[PDB]
Amino acid sequence: MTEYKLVVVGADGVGKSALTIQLIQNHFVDEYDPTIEDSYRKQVVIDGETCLLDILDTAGQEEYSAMRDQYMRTGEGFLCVFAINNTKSFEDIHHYREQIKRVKDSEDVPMVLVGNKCDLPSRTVDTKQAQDLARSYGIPFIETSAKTRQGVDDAFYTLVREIRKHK
Ligand SMILES: Nc1nc2c(ncn2[C@@H]2O[C@H](COP(=O)(O)OP(=O)(O)CP(=O)(O)O)[C@@H](O)[C@H]2O)c(=O)[nH]1
Ligand SMILES: [Mg+2]
Repeated sequence: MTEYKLVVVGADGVGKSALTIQLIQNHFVDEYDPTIEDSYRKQVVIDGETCLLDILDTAGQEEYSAMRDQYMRTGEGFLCVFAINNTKSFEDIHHYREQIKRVKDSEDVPMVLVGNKCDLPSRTVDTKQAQDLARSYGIPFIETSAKTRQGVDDAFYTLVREIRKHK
């Protein structure tokens, strides 16, 4: 069975944990319980192939930034999440991408840019600006909501497809 090592990264509060829990458990977490580091393993069928997804749900709190080196070395693909109502979280994407590129010594690391909380009316990052950033990196971009499940399966499955091409 093919195993995919996915790592979910992004600023504190963007919805990394809510996206992961929505994907796996099909329910939305309203509370804000900051993460240190959680991991999940789930079997799913993607494009007719039974896949084992290893999902690492990382800390957005900068206090845990020293843990990034290990997960960036081990991870095969990265879900780079910002929230569409948090401009700082969008600005922080570039830092996560440079860090990943440095650790893996490559400009071709599987990544997907995710603009989460698309159910909210309080947008501060236009879809076009995020699509332009993703085009500059050569990676896919999808908007998601951990509350409604919009784009959630597509975001994770797209990241798996980005890893799979290299095999
Ligand atoms: N409306 C809405 N709220 C969301 C969405 N995703 C997460 N939230 C809310 O945002 C808050 C933070 O979500 P959480 O999943 O804990 O974020 P995180 O990025 O894991 C936080 P940390 O980096 O500290 O672990 C919570 O109140 C959660 O309900 C979403 O798509 N829509
Ligand atoms: Mg979390």
